[PDB]
Amino acid sequence: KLTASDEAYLNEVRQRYVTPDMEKWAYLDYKKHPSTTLSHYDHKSKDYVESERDDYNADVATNSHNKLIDDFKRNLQMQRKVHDILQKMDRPYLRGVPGVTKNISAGLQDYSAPVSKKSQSDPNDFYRDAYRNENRWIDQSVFTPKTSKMTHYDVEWPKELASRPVTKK
Amino acid sequence: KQFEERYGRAGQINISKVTYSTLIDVEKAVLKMDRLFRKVAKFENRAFI
Amino acid sequence: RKELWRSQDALQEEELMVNENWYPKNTQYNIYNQPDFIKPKSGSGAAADDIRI
Amino acid sequence: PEDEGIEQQLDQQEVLLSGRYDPKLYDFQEGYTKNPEDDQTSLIEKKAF
Amino acid sequence: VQSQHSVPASPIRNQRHINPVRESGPLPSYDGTYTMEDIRAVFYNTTVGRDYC
Amino acid sequence: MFRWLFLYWYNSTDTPSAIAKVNLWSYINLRLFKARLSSSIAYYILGLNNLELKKLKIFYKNTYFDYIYLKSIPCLFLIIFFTNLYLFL
Amino acid sequence: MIWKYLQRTNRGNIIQAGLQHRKFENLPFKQNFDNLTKAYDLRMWYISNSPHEAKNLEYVNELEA
Amino acid sequence: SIPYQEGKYRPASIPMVAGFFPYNCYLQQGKVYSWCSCGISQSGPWCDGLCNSVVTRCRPVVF
Amino acid sequence: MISARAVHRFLRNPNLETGAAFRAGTRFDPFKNTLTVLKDPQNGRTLYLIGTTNSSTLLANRTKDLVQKEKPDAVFVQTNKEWWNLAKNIQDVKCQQELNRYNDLLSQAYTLSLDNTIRNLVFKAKFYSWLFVINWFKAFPDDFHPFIPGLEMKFAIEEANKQNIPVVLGGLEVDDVTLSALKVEPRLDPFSQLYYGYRALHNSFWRREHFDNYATLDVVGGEAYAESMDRFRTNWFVKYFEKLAPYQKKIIVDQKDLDLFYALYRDTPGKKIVAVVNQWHVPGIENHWKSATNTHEPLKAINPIGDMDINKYMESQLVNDTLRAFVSKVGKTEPATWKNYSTIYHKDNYEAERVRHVAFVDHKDPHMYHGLPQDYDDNIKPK
Amino acid sequence: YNFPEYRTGGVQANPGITAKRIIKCIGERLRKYDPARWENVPITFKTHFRDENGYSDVATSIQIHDALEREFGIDIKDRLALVTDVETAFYIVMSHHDPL
Ligand SMILES: CCCCCCCCCCCCCCCCCC(=O)OC[C@H](COP(=O)([O-])OCC(O)COP(=O)([O-])OC[C@@H](COC(=O)CCCCCCCCCCCCCCCCC)OC(=O)CCCCCCCCCCCCCCCCC)OC(=O)CCCCCCCCCCCCCCCCC
Ligand SMILES: CCCCCCCCCCCCCCCCCC(=O)OC[C@H](COP(=O)([O-])OCC(O)COP(=O)([O-])OC[C@@H](COC(=O)CCCCCCCCCCCCCCCCC)OC(=O)CCCCCCCCCCCCCCCCC)OC(=O)CCCCCCCCCCCCCCCCC
Ligand SMILES: CCCCCCCCCCCCCCCCCC(=O)OC[C@H](COP(=O)([O-])OCC(O)COP(=O)([O-])OC[C@@H](COC(=O)CCCCCCCCCCCCCCCCC)OC(=O)CCCCCCCCCCCCCCCCC)OC(=O)CCCCCCCCCCCCCCCCC
Ligand SMILES: CCCCCCCCCCCCCCCCCC(=O)OC[C@H](COP(=O)([O-])OCC(O)COP(=O)([O-])OC[C@@H](COC(=O)CCCCCCCCCCCCCCCCC)OC(=O)CCCCCCCCCCCCCCCCC)OC(=O)CCCCCCCCCCCCCCCCC
Ligand SMILES: CCCCCCCCCCCCCCCCCC(=O)OC[C@H](COP(=O)([O-])OCC(O)COP(=O)([O-])OC[C@@H](COC(=O)CCCCCCCCCCCCCCCCC)OC(=O)CCCCCCCCCCCCCCCCC)OC(=O)CCCCCCCCCCCCCCCCC
Ligand SMILES: CCCCCCCCCCCCCCCCCC(=O)OC[C@H](COP(=O)([O-])OCC[N+](C)(C)C)OC(=O)CCCCCCCCCCCCCCCCC
Ligand SMILES: COC1=C(OC)C(=O)C(C/C=C(/C)CC/C=C(\C)CC/C=C(\C)CC/C=C(\C)CC/C=C(\C)CC/C=C(\C)CC/C=C(/C)CCC=C(C)C)=C(C)C1=O
Ligand code: FES
Repeated sequence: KLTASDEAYLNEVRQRYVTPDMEKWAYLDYKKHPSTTLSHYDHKSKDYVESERDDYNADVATNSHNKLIDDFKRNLQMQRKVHDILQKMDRPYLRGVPGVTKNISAGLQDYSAPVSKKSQSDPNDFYRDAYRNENRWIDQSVFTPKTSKMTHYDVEWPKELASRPVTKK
Repeated sequence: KQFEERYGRAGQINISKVTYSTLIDVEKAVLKMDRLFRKVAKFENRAFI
Repeated sequence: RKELWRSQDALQEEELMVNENWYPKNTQYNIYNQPDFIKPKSGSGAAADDIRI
Repeated sequence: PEDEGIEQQLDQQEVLLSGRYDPKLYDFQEGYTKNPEDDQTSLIEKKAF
Repeated sequence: VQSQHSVPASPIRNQRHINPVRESGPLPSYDGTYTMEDIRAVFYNTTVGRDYC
Repeated sequence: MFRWLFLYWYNSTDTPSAIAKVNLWSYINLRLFKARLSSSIAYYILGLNNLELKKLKIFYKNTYFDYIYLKSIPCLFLIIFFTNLYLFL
Repeated sequence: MIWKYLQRTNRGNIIQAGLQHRKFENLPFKQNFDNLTKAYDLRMWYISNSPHEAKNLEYVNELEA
Repeated sequence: SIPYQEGKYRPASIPMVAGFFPYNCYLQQGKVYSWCSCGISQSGPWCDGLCNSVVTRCRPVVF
Repeated sequence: MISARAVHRFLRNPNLETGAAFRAGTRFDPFKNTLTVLKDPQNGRTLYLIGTTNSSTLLANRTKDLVQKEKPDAVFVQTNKEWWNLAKNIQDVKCQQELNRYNDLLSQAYTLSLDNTIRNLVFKAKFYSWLFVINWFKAFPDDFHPFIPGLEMKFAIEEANKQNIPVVLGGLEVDDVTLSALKVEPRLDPFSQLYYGYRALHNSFWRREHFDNYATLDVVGGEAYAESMDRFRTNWFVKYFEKLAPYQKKIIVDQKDLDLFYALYRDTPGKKIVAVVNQWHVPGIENHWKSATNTHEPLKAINPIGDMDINKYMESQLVNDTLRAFVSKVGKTEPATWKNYSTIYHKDNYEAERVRHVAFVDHKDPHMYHGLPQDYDDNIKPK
Repeated sequence: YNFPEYRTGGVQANPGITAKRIIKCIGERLRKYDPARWENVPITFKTHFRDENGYSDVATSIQIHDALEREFGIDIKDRLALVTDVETAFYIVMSHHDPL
């Protein structure tokens, strides 16, 4: 049997393991290797220029971006699984003796007498929520934030960069 | 401005009334000194301007 | 002995603390506002030599 | 004319109306005290301020 | 600028160990198929010769 | 303007990737002066739910000579009294 | 009444000093070293003791000149 | 750690012989002591942690 | 039963992490800090107790207006007939500073009449030396003279006389009864007083509180300091006096306020009483009145462990255990440490000592696998 | 006669009992050391032993250290941490591997 107080505590504590839904915060678009759009990059093309450094760096950048996206997705899935496990796990301490292994029946009591509102820049209050062990999977996942595209950078620059002349010799 | 409107302000600044008054006085004095410098520079550079 | 030794007084104190209404009682003032608090006897004599603090 | 007195009055008005010195944003305190304590001035002095 | 400040920014690297785990495998057991005694009984038999065993 | 490294690095919007879009790099935004911790000792201890920062402030740094002299008066008087006792001894 | 003169400290010895108004009440009409250093000190003290970022940065720019 | 065996203690492994005569130590009433079993402890008779760094099944005796 | 409630407490918000703009309290309150209203339903009596430092024209005229409005049946004032005569002779003064200009003349009220017997002469010598020493420790200026009655009590007495109300004089801070008690008390010496007064501030907290109070006094002045005087500040001053001279503090404060309560409770003519007393005697008189009347404000018992989030602590421990088990199962290994968050109090990061929660009694102990990944199934649930 | 429990980490297994013991011992030591400051002040879990600005008193902290060490039969490392509040006292007591 679960008391109403226990049910309320469970409801308010299961909200600590809700995924942030990072899919709406990142551009999950894979980069295309320049061989797909430039003839001189493709090996099978008849106008292929064999350059070890240029192709090396191009493929390195493409693979890095793709790996970042893939590990972002994998970490998101792992975080979802961990949050589900934490929500669905049993909590034996709720059946302990109040005042020894559980909060007193009266509940949390504030014995202070504050006179002014607390500042919003409290370091402990910020940190205790900002940095948590159970969120490690999504805390260190690199992503490209969703921002409005700029023509000079996201449209014009790639065009001029790709239209560079190429020399066989 | 939008962020401040949405989330209020961080808090209140703990300052002394003496420091407050001295800051206002220093602002007024700086403005007066700027006006004096502008007038003096205008007088000096009249011939060239 | 193989079991860690605790005095009977310590065990009784732990058992009392297990109670949900436990509070220190060897205080001259009802700081915790307990309705059942009883003023302990003051260990001061007529000379009042030890009052200095 | 840019008269000195009128310009001083106008700059005082500008400084006080800029909103940077709004009393609502400040928590006045003695400052020199070891512990943070509110202003200890008299009621008449507070009204004058 | 509006879009950048309307959404969270990419995280910065952090060097804190979160639930660190043993770099090697599980600690050898007190008893079982392979125990720490088996490891301890190897220092005294150590040879690197010119021929295989 | 930050005091704590964790707050400074939590959400950074002026990173080089973001600033490269505008290609403007003001000298006032140098990482050298961007963040600076307070001069008081702060150390982390394990709390009930996560690490919490405790500050160890021992003494103030704004005491004045009047206060120091008032505190030192007894020492001077004791020195005088001990010297007088030695002379009379 | 020895305490009234020994242990009693003047208000100026504790409270932060104000601005000497007579130093600025009347000034010469020459943009000279005295006026320049007065302005420099005013801006420097304001930067030190002010919480306003918008005014400080422009004060820094003027203080460099 | 392991509890106090009432005269029936056999070390799990062969411990280092710290000394050939005992230590006459003044123990406090009710204070928990972690006697060193492996014999390499740098803190004297009491466990110092070198048991975790040496390959041995001898664990400190908490009594 | 003895009503052992808090009294002479000066610590504000010990459970709050105050600092910067988040203060612990507001000391400035000109009216509430000095005006108290008490009621005795059994006798149908009302008491208006005023704590006066005798250095505030604002409080003086406020008390005058309060007396005029209430029209008390009786008024009690902590002064004496000599001071009343001097004050009534002094006429046409409406300013506290102007009255303070007469402070030396008003000091004549401390008659302290005694004979010149050998014992009384030895007393007089010791008492006056101790008075000089304690005044040195006080270091109050002429502006702030809490023990010299002034404009507030003068206005109270004058209004009572105008309204034809009985007036009861309780004597100065050191009256005949107080002097007799001090004479009975033998522990009084200037040298010991100096030693104890310069050894009293044994804690940085006490030193900082003393510095703060006296710097505030110096900066604001007598009148502003009196206006900003608070209950916590008065309690701190009482405790400071206790530390300076506990034996004299007893007589000066506790016995004096007990006698004042006796006078105000047992031998008060009317039902409405207006009492004017030194502020530091207000807490004791109020406590005694409330205890006698059984009219203490109902407080709720506070559990010493009611502010501990045991549920949060246990939930954090369980979450960390589950995370460690999951990581160990994923990595096919065991946790390196059982600390939820690394801390340097224990030098586990660079020493052999570890933190592992694995303890059992024998090979058949069910708690053998507790704290290890073997205690959880493939679904990450305890077995 | 009550037989002592066989298990060791009783204080760790019972956070509430440990906190109550810490509060009791700290309150007793504070009342014995500085009565004028703590006689009327109840001691709870959120209580701290610093001034209104945040500065700590080394004398009070070391008195609390001595009280805790005498109560729990352990040795507190003063150089490594300072007990400025009941929360820190509880943290140190729980960190100690042999408290009783
Ligand atoms: C010409 C020759 C012809 C020969 C022919 C053939 C003869 C055949 C003979 C056959 C039998 C021979 C037996 C040999 C035994 C060898 C094996 C052995 O002993 O090892 C087992 C030994 C077992 O020890 P144990 O018997 O179980 O005792 C363990 C106890 O913990 C030990 O602790 P404890 O319980 O004993 O406590 C000691 C002491 C602890 O207190 C102290 O700190 C000692 C000093 C107290 C003050 C005394 C003041 C007088 C001057 C003292 C000067 C030295 C003090 C130095 C202190 C340094 C401190 C840093 O207690 C106290 O608290 C103080 C008590 C004081 C009371 C005063 C009594 C009267 C005066 C005499 C006092 C002597 C005190 C002991 C001194 C020991 C050496 C330092 O195994 C080991 O662990 C070996 C350790 C290494 C041993 C090295 C030395 C080997 C030689 C020892 C024998 C010496 C024989 C010399 C004879 C010379 C003849 C010419
Ligand atoms: C106006 C006043 C002016 C005053 C001026 C100054 C006075 C004169 C100079 C004094 C110099 C003192 C130097 C020693 C410092 C002691 C520090 C101390 O108290 O530590 C506290 C320390 C810890 O206190 P605790 O934690 O409370 O524990 C108390 C327990 O009772 C503790 O009991 P426990 O059972 O746990 O352990 C006690 C004892 C128990 O175990 C032992 O006894 C250890 C060694 C023996 C083990 C085997 C036992 C079986 C019998 C062995 C027989 C050995 C014989 C061969 C000895 C070597 C060859 C001669 O073990 C030890 O003490 C370990 C020491 C191992 C090395 C011994 C090597 C000694 C070399 C020097 C020999 C000189 C012989 C002269 C003979 C003259 C007559 C012919 O306690 C002790 O050390 C207890 C003894 C107190 C000191 C007694 C000192 C006696 C005089 C020594 C003179 C040395 C030669 C002169 C040097 C300077 C001048 C050139
Ligand atoms: C010749 C030797 C010279 C050198 C040695 C001098 C003595 C040793 C040094 C002493 C230094 C420290 C001072 C100790 C005594 C303190 C007394 C005190 O404060 O009492 C408070 C007492 C009460 O005052 P109050 O409470 O403010 O108001 C009293 C009202 O009148 C309200 O009163 P009422 O109207 O209600 O009526 C009562 C009133 C009535 O009083 C009267 O006016 C009536 C007058 C009756 C006749 C007076 C002469 C008889 C007594 C003479 C004293 C004893 C012998 C002295 C000679 C000893 C060597 C042979 O009596 C009292 O109130 C109590 C008076 C009892 C205290 C004085 C008795 C002792 C004085 C002698 C010194 C003590 C140590 C002696 C050691 C050796 C012997 C044991 O104050 C006085 O009355 C003081 C009067 C002036 C005293 C001057 C010093 C003594 C002179 C004695 C005559 C010596 C011959 C003349 C030439 C002397 C050389 C120039
Ligand atoms: C040519 C002519 C010129 C004439 C010029 C005249 C000018 C005017 C002079 C004005 C001054 C004199 C006024 C006298 C008026 C008296 C009126 C009166 O009696 O009624 C008020 C008087 C009211 O008394 P009160 O003044 O209110 O004081 C009440 C206190 O309870 C009384 O107790 P207390 O509170 O005073 O305490 C006493 C003492 C209690 O402690 C003691 O036990 C004192 C002794 C301690 C040792 C001192 C070291 C030296 C060795 C002393 C040896 C003797 C001690 C005996 C102790 C016995 C203990 C069982 O206290 C202590 O615990 C010790 C304090 C002492 C510290 C050391 C001070 C420096 C050294 C001097 C010490 C003098 C102590 C007093 C001596 C009195 C005579 C024995 O009424 C009476 O008590 C009447 C009783 C009958 C008394 C006899 C009177 C007639 C016979 C004497 C005639 C002498 C003629 C000599 C003429 C000399 C000149 C020619
Ligand atoms: C000349 C011949 C020889 C001397 C003859 C005898 C003396 C004649 C002249 C004096 C006659 C009058 C005697 C006093 C009558 C009574 C006066 C009076 O009413 O004073 C009482 C006074 C009232 O003042 P108040 O209301 O506080 O107003 C403060 C104002 O500042 C207003 O302050 P005030 O103006 O009222 O000031 C009072 C002050 C008025 O008196 C004075 O100002 C003294 C005048 C004479 C001495 C002048 C000395 C000047 C020194 C500098 C000049 C150069 C000296 C060079 C010396 C070189 C050789 C050494 O009273 C005294 O201090 C009287 C002392 C009399 C004895 C004089 C001799 C002392 C010798 C000491 C020697 C050194 C120590 C021992 C040896 C150490 C080395 C081994 O205080 C009391 O009523 C005390 C009540 C008891 C409880 C106090 C608790 C304090 C702690 C808690 C504080 C917080 C309270 C709660 C919070 C706030 C409220 C809610
Ligand atoms: C060459 C001669 C040099 C003489 C120098 C002597 C200096 C003595 C200095 C003593 C200072 C003591 C200070 C402590 C307080 C003393 C009491 C006090 O406050 O007085 C007021 C007290 C209180 O009296 P009161 O109660 O009337 O006070 C009036 C004021 N109201 C109304 C406010 C109360 O006065 C007395 O009790 C009497 C004082 C005079 C006593 C004289 C005794 C005899 C003295 C003999 C000479 C000196 C001794 C010997 C010297 C030898 C030198 C070689
Ligand atoms: C032969 O002669 C002798 C010797 O040989 C020379 C000796 O060595 C000696 C040895 C003994 C000695 C004590 C040495 C004597 C040495 C001496 C006199 C020289 C040293 C003197 C000093 C150090 C004192 C110097 C200090 C001063 C002059 C005080 C200065 C004070 C100032 C400027 C006050 C300024 C304050 C203000 C203007 C107030 C401002 C207030 C405000 C509120 C700010 C304004 C705010 C607003 C809002 C307007 C002796 C006795 C001797 O006689
Ligand atoms: S048992 Fe010897 S070091 Fe731990």
